[PDB]
Amino acid sequence: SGLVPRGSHMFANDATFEIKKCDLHRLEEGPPVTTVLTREDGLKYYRMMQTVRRMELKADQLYKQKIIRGFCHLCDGQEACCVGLEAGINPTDHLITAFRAHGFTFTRGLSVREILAELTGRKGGCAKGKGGSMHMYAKNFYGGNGIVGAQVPLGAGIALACKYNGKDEVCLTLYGDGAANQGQIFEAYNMAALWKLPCIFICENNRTDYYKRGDFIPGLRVDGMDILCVREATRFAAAYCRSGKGPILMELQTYSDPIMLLKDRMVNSNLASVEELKEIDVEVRKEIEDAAQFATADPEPPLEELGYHIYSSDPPFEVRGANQWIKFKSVS
Amino acid sequence: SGLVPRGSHMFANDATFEIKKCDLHRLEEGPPVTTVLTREDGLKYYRMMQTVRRMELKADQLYKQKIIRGFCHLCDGQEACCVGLEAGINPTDHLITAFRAHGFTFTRGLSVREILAELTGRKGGCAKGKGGSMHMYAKNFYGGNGIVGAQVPLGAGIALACKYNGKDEVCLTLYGDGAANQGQIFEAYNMAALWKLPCIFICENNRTDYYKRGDFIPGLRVDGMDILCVREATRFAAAYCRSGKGPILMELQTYSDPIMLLKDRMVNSNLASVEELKEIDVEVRKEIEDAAQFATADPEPPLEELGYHIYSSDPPFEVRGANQWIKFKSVS
Amino acid sequence: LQVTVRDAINQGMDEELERDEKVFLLGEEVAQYDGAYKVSRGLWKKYGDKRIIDTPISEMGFAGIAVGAAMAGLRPICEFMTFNFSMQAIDQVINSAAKTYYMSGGLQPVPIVFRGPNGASAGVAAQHSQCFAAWYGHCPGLKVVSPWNSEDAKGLIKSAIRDNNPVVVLENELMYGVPFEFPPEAQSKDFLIPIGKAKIERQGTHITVVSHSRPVGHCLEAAAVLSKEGVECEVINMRTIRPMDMETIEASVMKTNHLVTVEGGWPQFGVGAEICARIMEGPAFNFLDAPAVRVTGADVPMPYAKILEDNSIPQVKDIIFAIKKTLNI
Amino acid sequence: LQVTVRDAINQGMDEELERDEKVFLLGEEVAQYDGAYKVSRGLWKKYGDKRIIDTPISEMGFAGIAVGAAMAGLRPICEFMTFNFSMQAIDQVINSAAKTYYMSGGLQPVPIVFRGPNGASAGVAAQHSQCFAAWYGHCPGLKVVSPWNSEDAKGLIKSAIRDNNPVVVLENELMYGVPFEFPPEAQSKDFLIPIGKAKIERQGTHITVVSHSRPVGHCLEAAAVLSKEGVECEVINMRTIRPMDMETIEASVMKTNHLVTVEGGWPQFGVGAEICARIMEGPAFNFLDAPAVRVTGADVPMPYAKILEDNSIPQVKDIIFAIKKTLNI
Ligand SMILES: [Cl-]
Ligand SMILES: [Cl-]
Ligand SMILES: [K+]
Ligand SMILES: [K+]
Ligand SMILES: [K+]
Ligand SMILES: [K+]
Repeated sequence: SGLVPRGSHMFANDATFEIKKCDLHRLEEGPPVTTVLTREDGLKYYRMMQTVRRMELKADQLYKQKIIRGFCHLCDGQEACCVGLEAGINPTDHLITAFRAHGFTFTRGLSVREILAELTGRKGGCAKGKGGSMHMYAKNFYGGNGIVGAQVPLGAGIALACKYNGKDEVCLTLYGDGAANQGQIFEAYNMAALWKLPCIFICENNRTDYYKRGDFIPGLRVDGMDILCVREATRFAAAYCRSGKGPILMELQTYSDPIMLLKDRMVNSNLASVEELKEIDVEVRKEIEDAAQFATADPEPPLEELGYHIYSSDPPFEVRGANQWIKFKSVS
Repeated sequence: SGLVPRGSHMFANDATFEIKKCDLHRLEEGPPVTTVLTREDGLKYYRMMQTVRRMELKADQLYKQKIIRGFCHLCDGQEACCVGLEAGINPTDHLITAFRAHGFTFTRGLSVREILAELTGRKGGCAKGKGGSMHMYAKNFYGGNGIVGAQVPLGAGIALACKYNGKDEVCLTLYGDGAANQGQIFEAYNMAALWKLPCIFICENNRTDYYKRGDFIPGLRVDGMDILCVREATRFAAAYCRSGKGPILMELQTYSDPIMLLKDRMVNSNLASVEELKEIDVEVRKEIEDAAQFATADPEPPLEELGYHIYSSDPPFEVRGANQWIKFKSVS
Repeated sequence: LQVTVRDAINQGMDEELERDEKVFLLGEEVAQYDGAYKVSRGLWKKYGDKRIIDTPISEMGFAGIAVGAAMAGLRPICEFMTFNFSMQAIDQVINSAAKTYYMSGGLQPVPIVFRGPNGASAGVAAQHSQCFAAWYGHCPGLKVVSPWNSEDAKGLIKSAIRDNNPVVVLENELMYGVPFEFPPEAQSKDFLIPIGKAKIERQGTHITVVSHSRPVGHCLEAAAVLSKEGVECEVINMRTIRPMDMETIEASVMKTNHLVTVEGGWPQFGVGAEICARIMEGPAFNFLDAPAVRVTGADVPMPYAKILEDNSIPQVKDIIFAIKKTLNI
Repeated sequence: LQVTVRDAINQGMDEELERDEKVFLLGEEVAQYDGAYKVSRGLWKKYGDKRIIDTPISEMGFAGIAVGAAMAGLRPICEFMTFNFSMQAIDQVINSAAKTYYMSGGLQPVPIVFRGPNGASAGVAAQHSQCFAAWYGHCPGLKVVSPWNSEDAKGLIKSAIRDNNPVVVLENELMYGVPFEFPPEAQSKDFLIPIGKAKIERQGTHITVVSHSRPVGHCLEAAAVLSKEGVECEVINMRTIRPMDMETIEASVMKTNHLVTVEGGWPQFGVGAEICARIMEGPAFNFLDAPAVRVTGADVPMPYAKILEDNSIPQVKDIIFAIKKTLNI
């Protein structure tokens, strides 16, 4: 009849949630301890985390099958981070991490297909099979870096470009507790502070007062199992850098399941029903199967593109193979 | 007649002095704020500092004359440090620093002659002219290192040997405020703390809360213009490491003259006379002139020893020169 | 009896540790049962925290620590998890270790061993596949060895630990689990391979083929294919990259009149470039019936995709091809 | 008019900065009037803190910072005070910059220039005298240039800034204050030297002599001594180490039938080892009337004593000697 919106539904539109208070380092006032979730955002976050979760379980299956080779670092259990982080920033903001990057490649906008197909080393991977698990790039996503600690000065340098370019963008630079003793991290803290770079240094602490290791740089310690906690901390941190106050450290603690926590929140406050969420699960599974089928059916890239993309913006040239008689065309 | 010691003199044998209190980082109780100086020690410290001072002024003369080439880093004004430090440790303890090392080469036991002759690049230098200003070694003195920051993990590794060898020796590892942002310094702090290494990390601050940069490692800030202050801080720090408590940081502040301060102390408390001290000056000047004459008269090392000492404990072998027809004998 | 390359290195370190209390091992996960590539397995249980020492992920720092301990008279085995990671610590290897005995006029020796896998592995992509033989081999004050089989690796690791200077031992992760029959003389705790000497693995009359590390076995397989056609290859296992055994190479080329060098690492300014240059500079140049040629990895960062990776390292077929090209057959 | 090499580089950076707002300069003391080797003098006054940026002594960190800024689309000139110090940052140069466009499948370019003096200076000893041409030149994904004179340095620094990939520019501290007459075409803000092309500095018929950086002038002086005896040297200024201009070299050797390579850096796995290997692999081998030979620095850490240092770098006399040996005269 048209008198009520076709999208009108039965549920609450929003609910207010309590989120854990962050421990603070050199900040008088941290992020709020309540936040508002909209039905629309909750369904979004729930679908995204669930997709990362099923993608990573699928990758592990393929890996055990020897279809993925070399490294295959997974972020299952950590979905509140990549999704939480994505939720507190803009698409025009920037993010870099180390090798545990499948989730961020997804939240930054690559399809499950491109991600799995790169893992299985096929021409339909996001790098046509040149990079594999550790080296994937996306829009304002800078990898996907295999040398532990190396991404942190990269991140600080992306943040210097943010400041240089004048568009109020910020950079989120992630590292794991394993890398927190890299000396180049402290070099980056010092230059970031000195230049007031909009760099959110983030330590993904899986399970040692990391958020205080920036010393002069302020820190917050956050519950990385709670997408809402991660979202608010991120918003606070991004707004901190955007105001011109310089860098800040965020320690995300992970180890209870982040998807289940959101699910219970959504059902108990009647933002969504058990049934809606099950149907999302069903659709997510289909997306992951289509992607896995394509990743395993897709051919390897052709041998004649072996030497492609050594240099950007150059005329074509020839690269030598295993002997001087083997020559590969290199095209930018 | 024999009834009184031939060495009997007119002066006080010792006096008690007030030394500046050290700022403390994570220590409940620092070094004492008084110390006893003996006439004998005072005369010793006074002669040593005065020798370093005249040696460095002499080196500068020779450098301006182009007789010394390349680098020539001087420690004049900083004599309370190398001498103060030497005074708080044993000859069986260990010390490493960067390139401003002429004073430590002296206090660790090399003669002014060997030091100047290496500077002027002659066969009588302590390295037969192979190393020049930055690379001099001596007994439990490990340079004399030209890459800023590189000596700090070296120092920590010498300290690991101290702990490993079980003889209660300690290592003093010096770096300048210029290097205090080297990431390998923080790597060394962390491993030193983790392993409880007897490493006294020392920041020579010439003129930024350096003694606190070890974070978990305790620190003291010391008056590096006062040989007595440096001596007591060192004794405290060495005794700290010797007790098995692990590493510690010492920031020596330098910029009033350290020789004059000791001189006034010795005269006012009648530990020594103006005249005794002037005669030391006279003798020091002679020592520096003999050394400078020898350093400038001594020949260059012979070309045929160019390739000597590439490897230790090896048979002799040949090294190639600027073409394949030029061959240098290498002997360990 | 058969012993894997991994087990041979482990024998060598075990024996050198037992034989001298000043020897210790340090690096990431060296004390853990699993345990990098399991090369140090069992050592910690036998020798404890004092001697088998896990480090944080701090390459520059723990390599500098290892170098200072050597300066102080101890004898560190410093494990890089791969040599790719040695790049973070490379100033310590070159400026603090290599150059020090010289600069000090013979006063300060540096008895340190840097060891760990080097070069290509399987599917680990461009940041984890780099060969450092030419890089290290270029440097005065270093010794640099590159074992192929179990004997090479036990004997060179023992020689390296006994040397009183910085020795870079470039191992191979694909070679670790490869078993070789281990003669009684290699079983002995007395077993040493002198640094600076090549091994002729197969005698031959028609062509000299020189390699190091894992491609050596590819060189031996190419040779077996080739003899079925009446082509006898003399296969030379370099063993030492610096100081390389050029006289062994020259003697062979003066007999066979032809040379192919084979390596895994990148071609330009690589190991074969030096061997070629020396051949051309010395007494064997006049004995060449054909110019010498190089088999190498492809001149790319290592790609991930298996087909691409397979075609980025020298294969037995690439070796045979090169050899036939040189013999014109 | 005469312009020093130092002033030529400074012209090139000034012009490239003026021409593109995304170009910036960063490194230790680049904003200070005195000022490393004074190569950036005046720039800060003209361009301010935003664009001329002093860094702390944190090589790995500020080189990584420079690389990330390039990834983000900016165009950094990253100055190493000397290349010796680049060793602390070398993983950033190789693993973060060089390899990235490839590993990313052409998605992530890295428009960064690393520049600063390389090789021997005067009396700075073993830790401050190392040549990195072969090391960098070995690496896929890098371009590596080595200017000799004022023209080389202005034109290569401008090409380097315009390239969209990691370019290592290896300058020379002894060359900075050397004045050269500067043609009007070099004076122009439009002046570029294509990367990958050698220059024939002197035409000749009897011998090909190939060099890079400062020894090039030594090669030209040797040539002038030699023509007085009816020996005409063709002197080739490489300019680019990777991708080197081998066709220019081969063309010359096919004309002169003889080759000497001359470099400052260590001999083993050095630049001449590659040139020699390529000569032996390509079309010019059959045109050799004599094997090719290498002039290099001595195979030692650089000693301090002046006599020792003088005999650790190639001299005009060493070049002449090598050339006469090859021509057998
Ligand atoms: Cl699924
Ligand atoms: Cl005097
Ligand atoms: K050894
Ligand atoms: K293996
Ligand atoms: K560029
Ligand atoms: K100069």
